[PDB]
Amino acid sequence: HSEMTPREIVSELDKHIIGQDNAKRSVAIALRNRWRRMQLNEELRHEVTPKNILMIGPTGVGKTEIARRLAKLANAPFIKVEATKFTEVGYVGKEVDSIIRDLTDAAVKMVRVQAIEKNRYRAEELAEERILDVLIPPAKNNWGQTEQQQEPSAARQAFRKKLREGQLDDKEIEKQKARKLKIKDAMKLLIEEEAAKLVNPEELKQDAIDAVEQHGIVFIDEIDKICKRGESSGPDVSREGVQRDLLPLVEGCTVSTKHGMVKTDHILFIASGAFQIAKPSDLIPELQGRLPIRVELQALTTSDFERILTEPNASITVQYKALMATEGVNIEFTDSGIKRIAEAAWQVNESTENIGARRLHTVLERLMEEISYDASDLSGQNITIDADYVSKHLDALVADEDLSRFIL
Amino acid sequence: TTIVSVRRNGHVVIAGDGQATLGNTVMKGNVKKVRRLYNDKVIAGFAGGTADAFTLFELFERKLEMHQGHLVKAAVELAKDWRTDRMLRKLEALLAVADETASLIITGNGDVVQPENDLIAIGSGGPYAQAAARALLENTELSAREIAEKALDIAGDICIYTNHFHTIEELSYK
Ligand SMILES: Nc1ncnc2c1ncn2[C@@H]1O[C@H](COP(=O)(O)OP(=O)(O)O)[C@@H](O)[C@H]1O
Repeated sequence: HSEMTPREIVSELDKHIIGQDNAKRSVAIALRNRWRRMQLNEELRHEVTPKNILMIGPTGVGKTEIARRLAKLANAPFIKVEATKFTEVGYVGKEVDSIIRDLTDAAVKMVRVQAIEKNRYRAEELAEERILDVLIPPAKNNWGQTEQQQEPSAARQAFRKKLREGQLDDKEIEKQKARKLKIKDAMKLLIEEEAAKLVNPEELKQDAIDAVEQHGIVFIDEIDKICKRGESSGPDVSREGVQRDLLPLVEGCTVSTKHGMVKTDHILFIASGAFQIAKPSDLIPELQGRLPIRVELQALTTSDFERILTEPNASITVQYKALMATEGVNIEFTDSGIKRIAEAAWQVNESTENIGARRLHTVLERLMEEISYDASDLSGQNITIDADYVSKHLDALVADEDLSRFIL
Repeated sequence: TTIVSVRRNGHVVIAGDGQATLGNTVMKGNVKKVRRLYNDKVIAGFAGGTADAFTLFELFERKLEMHQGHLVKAAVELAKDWRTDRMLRKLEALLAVADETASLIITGNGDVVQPENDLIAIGSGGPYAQAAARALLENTELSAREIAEKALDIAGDICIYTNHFHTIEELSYK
């Protein structure tokens, strides 16, 4: 769909993800390839398949984020499944086809909500005419000067102008309606009333299929958790099973959905792993083949942490400022304040368990717990979160490890 | 009754008397037999029920709305239903209708008639009016209004069913 060059894709991705440039280019080549395909002939369009990617890296460093923004950047249906979610099907459990179903039920919850945007003006334009007709019951067979029904547009224009907020005046209009009612109702009762007429069925739902088949993006988290490990055997065939079960989906097949027959042949798959226990070559042959692209993501550094705090669009720090504004409070982060927030986050991750950038949300959130509460009773103030503030609120917590496993 | 219409020098008119008769006596002497239609653009006169009118003229107005002021068409479309619609079929009358374009007669039969010179003379006194109008129109420089008027008087003078109450409706255009 999008005509963005890889380089432009990576750029656009740099607005939400710090670092991890390689994974960015990998995911960017993939998207651009979908464009590259449509520019080919009949034969070669069937033959050319998605270049599925296998992202390799430690927790919370941007794997899913990259895949989510990539998806969002191409207004593509996106689904994220955890691979072990099927390791129990040997006893019972969701079938893998569910992936394509969900990638469909959300590929719908998408075309639906996005059919409310396109149809949010129609009910308030060529449909607000409902009340205006009961405000000034049109002439007995309008004449015909294509400006005659635009003429009032004096008596008329006055009713539409006064309808800029003034209502609650009960009337009635038209299974059409007829029923007598208000306007904080007849008007809204009109919103949906005239909107279901513009949107049809066998195209809306027929399109979700079109999307999924053409722009679907499946993200299989922890694919490494279904590889074989030298600890047992019974659980391995269980794992290797999910691999075989996943095989049809990435090799090309047909799945049944209560919306129609979906074809996976062109769904893009981004698998994800840590590969500390297993290695990508432990994946079954058929799967390694369908996972041509391999890209690693590095662990995050304190500097990456500082940058993640403020650089992205709608960064946690930015959001925070916004939210405190809601309370009429002006929050401000000095460079050293942020340098310390990141510092703390790094400390806890190093002293206890490493959870990557996630740690910033809990640290940031604890740090602010006080302002968040008092925010309403501080209205009209300029609060500055500087290094001092940061230290007074986090030091004790970070310093105390056992407490860190609970509170941070 | 006598309805007279005349057109001369960018001036068209329709004039009528006001006598309604029942047997050998006068029921009323001031019946308005000439009105105005289509946002005072189209004039008209008639012979018949006061309701048949208020039904045949209202509709005619709509046919004009369904045919952009084009007199003739609405007219053609009018006489259409008037001879078809089960109900409409019962109304009896003679509409004289005229606009800057042209003037003509519609009859329950569905006919649309354009008289020799946009000269209309319908009703029991019709011919006496026609005779006097024709005379004047061919031997004097008088005006469309002066014609219909004088023609109408001549009529009411000959016609036992026509009086001297008038209702004139002009229209200037040039
Ligand atoms: N490189 C990065 N740039 C921006 N945000 C990041 C980055 N890495 C992690 N995060 C943040 O941490 C959370 C971790 O999830 P995610 O990024 O999906 O990675 P993973 O799939 O490895 O757990 C996300 O909500 C994201 O906002």
